[PDB]
Amino acid sequence: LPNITILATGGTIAGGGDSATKSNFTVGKVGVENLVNAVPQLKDIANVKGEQVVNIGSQDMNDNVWLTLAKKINTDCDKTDGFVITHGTDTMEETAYFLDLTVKCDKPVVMVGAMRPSTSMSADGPFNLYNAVVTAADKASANRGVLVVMNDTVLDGRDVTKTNTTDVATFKSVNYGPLGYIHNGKIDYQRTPARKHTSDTPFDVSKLNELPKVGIVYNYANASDLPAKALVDAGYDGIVSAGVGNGNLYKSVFDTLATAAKTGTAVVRSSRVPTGATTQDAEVDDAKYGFVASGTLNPQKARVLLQLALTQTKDPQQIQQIFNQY
Amino acid sequence: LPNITILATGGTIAGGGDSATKSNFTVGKVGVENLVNAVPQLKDIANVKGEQVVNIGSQDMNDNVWLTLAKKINTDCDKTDGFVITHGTDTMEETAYFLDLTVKCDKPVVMVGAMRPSTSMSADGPFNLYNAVVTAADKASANRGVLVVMNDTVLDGRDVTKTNTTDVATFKSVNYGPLGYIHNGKIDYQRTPARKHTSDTPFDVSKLNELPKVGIVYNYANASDLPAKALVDAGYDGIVSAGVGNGNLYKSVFDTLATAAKTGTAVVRSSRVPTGATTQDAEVDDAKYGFVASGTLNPQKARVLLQLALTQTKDPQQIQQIFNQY
Amino acid sequence: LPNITILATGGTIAGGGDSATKSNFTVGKVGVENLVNAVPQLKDIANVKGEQVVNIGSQDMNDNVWLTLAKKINTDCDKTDGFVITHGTDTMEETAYFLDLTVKCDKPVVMVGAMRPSTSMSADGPFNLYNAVVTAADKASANRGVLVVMNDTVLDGRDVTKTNTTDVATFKSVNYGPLGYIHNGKIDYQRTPARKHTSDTPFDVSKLNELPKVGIVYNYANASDLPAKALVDAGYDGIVSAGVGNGNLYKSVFDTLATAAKTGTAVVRSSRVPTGATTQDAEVDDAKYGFVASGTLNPQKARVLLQLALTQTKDPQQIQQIFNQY
Amino acid sequence: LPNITILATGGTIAGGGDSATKSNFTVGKVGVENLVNAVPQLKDIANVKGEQVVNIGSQDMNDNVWLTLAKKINTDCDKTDGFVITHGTDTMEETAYFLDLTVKCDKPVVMVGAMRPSTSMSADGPFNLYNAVVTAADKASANRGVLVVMNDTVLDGRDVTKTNTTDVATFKSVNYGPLGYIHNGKIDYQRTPARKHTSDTPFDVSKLNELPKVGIVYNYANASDLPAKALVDAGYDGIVSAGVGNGNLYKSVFDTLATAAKTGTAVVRSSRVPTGATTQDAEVDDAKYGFVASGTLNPQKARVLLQLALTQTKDPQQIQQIFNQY
Ligand SMILES: N[C@@H](CC(=O)O)C(=O)O
Ligand SMILES: N[C@@H](CC(=O)O)C(=O)O
Ligand SMILES: N[C@@H](CC(=O)O)C(=O)O
Ligand SMILES: N[C@@H](CC(=O)O)C(=O)O
Repeated sequence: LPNITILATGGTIAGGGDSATKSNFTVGKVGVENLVNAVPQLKDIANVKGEQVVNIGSQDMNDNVWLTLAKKINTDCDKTDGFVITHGTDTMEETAYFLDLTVKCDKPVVMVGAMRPSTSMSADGPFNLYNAVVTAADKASANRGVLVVMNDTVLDGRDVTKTNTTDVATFKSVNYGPLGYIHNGKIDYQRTPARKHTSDTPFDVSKLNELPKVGIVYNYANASDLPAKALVDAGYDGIVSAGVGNGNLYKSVFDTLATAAKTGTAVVRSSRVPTGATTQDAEVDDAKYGFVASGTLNPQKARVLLQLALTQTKDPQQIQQIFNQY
Repeated sequence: LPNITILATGGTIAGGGDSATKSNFTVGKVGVENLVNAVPQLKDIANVKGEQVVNIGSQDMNDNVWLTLAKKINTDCDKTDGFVITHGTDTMEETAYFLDLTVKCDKPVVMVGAMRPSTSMSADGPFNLYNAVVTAADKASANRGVLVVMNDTVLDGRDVTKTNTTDVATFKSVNYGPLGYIHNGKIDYQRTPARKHTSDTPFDVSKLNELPKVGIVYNYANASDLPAKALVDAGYDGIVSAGVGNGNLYKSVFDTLATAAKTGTAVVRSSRVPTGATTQDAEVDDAKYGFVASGTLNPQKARVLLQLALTQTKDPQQIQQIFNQY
Repeated sequence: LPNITILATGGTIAGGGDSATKSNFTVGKVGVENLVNAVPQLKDIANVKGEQVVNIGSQDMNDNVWLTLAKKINTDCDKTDGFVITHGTDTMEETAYFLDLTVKCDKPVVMVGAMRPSTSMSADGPFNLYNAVVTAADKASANRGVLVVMNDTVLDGRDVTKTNTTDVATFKSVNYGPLGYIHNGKIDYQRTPARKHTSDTPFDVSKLNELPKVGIVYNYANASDLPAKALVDAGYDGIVSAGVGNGNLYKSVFDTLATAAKTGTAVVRSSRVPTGATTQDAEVDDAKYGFVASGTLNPQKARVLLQLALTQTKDPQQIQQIFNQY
Repeated sequence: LPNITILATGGTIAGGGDSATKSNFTVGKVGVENLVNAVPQLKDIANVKGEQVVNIGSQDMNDNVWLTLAKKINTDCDKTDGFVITHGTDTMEETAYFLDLTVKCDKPVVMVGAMRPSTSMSADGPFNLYNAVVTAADKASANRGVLVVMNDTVLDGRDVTKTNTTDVATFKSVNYGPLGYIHNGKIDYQRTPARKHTSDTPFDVSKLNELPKVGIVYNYANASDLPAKALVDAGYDGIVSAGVGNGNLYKSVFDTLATAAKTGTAVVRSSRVPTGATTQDAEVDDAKYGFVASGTLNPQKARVLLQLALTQTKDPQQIQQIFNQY
């Protein structure tokens, strides 16, 4: 059987409350094999090895945990057959993409969480975990970049996003679709991401101990520019604008970002719209202002790419070429 | 024939570029009957009357235009049979909800825009406009609150949102669905919003010349609290948190908002997740901190309701009862 | 506590296999009590009464079980506070609509199934059943027609349909959306079906012992007319055509049905297309041929309505008025 | 400029009515040139060559047109740079997949239709055609199998399907998603179909003049077996069952097909359910009965594959291996 290493980071997947009727869910609530003893069926498809990296609610996820997982994975690659990462569902789409860009291991790396606390009836965690490990042990899962396995579906780290606040079927690659579907331990792959990932990226955080400073400003009617200004005065390396429609910005916010763009601040235009790309040929002329169009990357994902892009350049033209290849 | 008044506000619906191959679209590009002469078929279903209120790109939409439309509509109610409002698509979901809460006229009020410039081939504006006026002239459209008509569909002002950056089929009530579908001028209504609207709301901006100050902060991994702090120090009346998952906040942002909540700042928790409600029984205990759960209202909509709620109260418990009824 | 009556008819909701890894699922596998003892939390929200009407796999569902459930519910109405009906998921959409047209009880009537056998991990049956009982005990569920509760959602029997073959979140009302969402025992209703149902229908099967004969023919490229012909020669009261696109038919099938239309056979045009209405103003001129357009009803629901319409008429013009009101 | 060959077969893309208010749409209404002169911008992106293969409404599409298009494309391959095929939207999904299996040309082969007659306002034909030609002229479109371009989207012929009866954004690849999105003449490809197609299939209709006989029976509550029986007695090579749920059949239909399976009739199990795969490990045991599971292929696509599979075998075990690779 394959040697599957499980890197735990916390999340609902490893926590409940007190009863099925009601529960006091917070961030976590249990160690590692607890999340191995509960699903005794795993022992049938793999040799699982656990290790608690940290144990928080993804809502508090941050650069350090990211950098750690990245290094941890790069280091253990040769010693194991595939990795499974338990994680909260709130920022799972953010961590998955980061790892997708930094992991240099091409053996399966599957992320998995749970939308219901283990204490609830019909909790999805146990089946999600099973399937995740099944995917990880599957030879065919290799070379597809970081994956996310939820509700019998295999989703790529780039397009995946949480589309619903409570639904167990929340996760979907809203622009390009899933890569495969799972049935009784069997996976039918019919897709694989085109953009370069993992071992094929220039990014390598092996020696980094911290990442650039990137913030996200939001756009709406009568929007205030203070948040934008705040991040500027506070000296931030880059800023992702969650624009309205196709990457548009409210006057105020536009000016502030237009100026900061001069000062030498990396500005990427993304959109609050859940689906579709922020194209370069629209209302705004990024060429003149130095803005970068995020494409199909949403605000929180465009950030991930801006940080890494900044670890290697500050030229809007370069950063933009990056946003067109990863 | 019914007397349909058209209140123009600009938007792509009234603008193009230069050619079909390429165009220099900005915010607007044409007056009022231009948007009446182009679709000569209107004269067959109604007596259209135009009036340019303003002419901007919804990306710059703001409180004043809102307050104006509100007053304009309340005033003209008795003189016309229904209203049609041309508007940009970028913040259409924001203006529609505001009017839904303030218009005291129960005669049809339909909003409509266009995802393609009139200069492009297969431009959707002309058909959207037609259908909008058809809906407005339809007796059955009355008493359903403010509507939005795009791609042969009739959507309510509350649930409607832009789900795609370029698709002509972008607008969808993502939580509860459309109210009716249009076919050859005929509408099949099978739904009507349950929450109280228009004439049944306590809100009345007749005498207001400005609205409270509400800003939106965004949540992601390693989120910064500066934007939140900025809006606080700048003395804002309320703040809507675009949280992760079910209304959760990143540590930093949570503290800042938790404190400001004491100071007397109205804090509502919404989510960046495009679908689903931000419930009151989750991780965070709003009772202790004074936060209000937005429900199915997204960030930019929860703002609209916070502003109006503030024009009448600052008690979290009251504001919350409002978020459960409108 | 409410007195909720549970009428069981079988389905996966009441059956598994042998183990979590593998199971030998067929049609059923357990009585009534079992589906009450498994969820001991029910006792806290209601006074449940069981009764096994039948116990098959919905794939074998038929007119008799329908007539029975209808009669059973009508008779029991005054004795209980609400009904829950465990059912298979394959034809649940068909049964749900039938009851929606024939039940003359306006107290809560909720249908519920499960996509995963009770033997699997993360089975969805126990939570569905819970929620279905919460729904049936809720005063606000009355007068909304027959409901279907699956995956924390309350769907009407007319629009609901199975959109996926294996997904637990398979049931959706694809044209008009859900009526409400369930959350920690609480239901947020924001919709209600406009079409007349239950107590407001002319249909009453009290004295019927059998229903008319309606068959469904399918349309594709190079389609054969033999199935259509067979149902004709076999003397069928009506025929629903699962056409391509907007109710279109392949030449062959068209002639056969066009002819049988004269003979006195009730012909309804529906579509194989999952979403949208089959309209009257399209390619085909139903007026000349005597065809009836199904509207948003899919083939299997267009049948339910044709059968009941036939128990009261055979005039295309009247049958069509029926398809426009129910 | 690329030499793009346009093979026309009719459909709405080439027909209207009389006016914008009303039209008498039937099947077609115009030659080839017209669908080139209407869009004078084509001349700037390609050297278009036309040819009218046939001119019907896809509802009447059939094996002959298929065999012809296949042969026509194979023969012309070396003479041109890419093909565009104007087609009706009703059975476009069926034709698209057939070509996907039989075309041995790997240069761009794009299909395209229109949901609105050229006479209506905002007709979608002209922009679809434009984009289809852009797609066919794009070097990156090669080797992706037969494509379908609608509403600014590039869909593969295997997964594509008509999800709505009237919506211009009706075509979607419901299981695996689009391959790319078109934007201002530019295409962002991020996917490509994994299943073998065109030049990598064993199927070659070069010498065939007709295809096997496959029919589709439908499943619902109280279903009749007569249509199944009819296709049997009529001596049909194969039968696709549009089952309920995960390929399940109603008792009656089951026996009939179970028996015909022995007789030597190719029986494939598909589902009426719009999304998801019909799996082999479910209720029914295909191994014992000789049935073949369709996978994600819907009924009308399961037919296309069964016909071609039959041109090379009749062994259930082999036919099944075919459904698992194409
Ligand atoms: N608060 C939890 C939510 C979940 O995982 O379901 C988390 O983000 O880890
Ligand atoms: N920039 C335009 C976009 C559109 O209407 O299509 C607006 O928001 O008005
Ligand atoms: N074949 C079973 C499966 C299920 O219940 O989900 C039925 O339809 O009853
Ligand atoms: N009935 C026509 C309609 C269309 O083309 O869209 C066809 O399928 O060809």
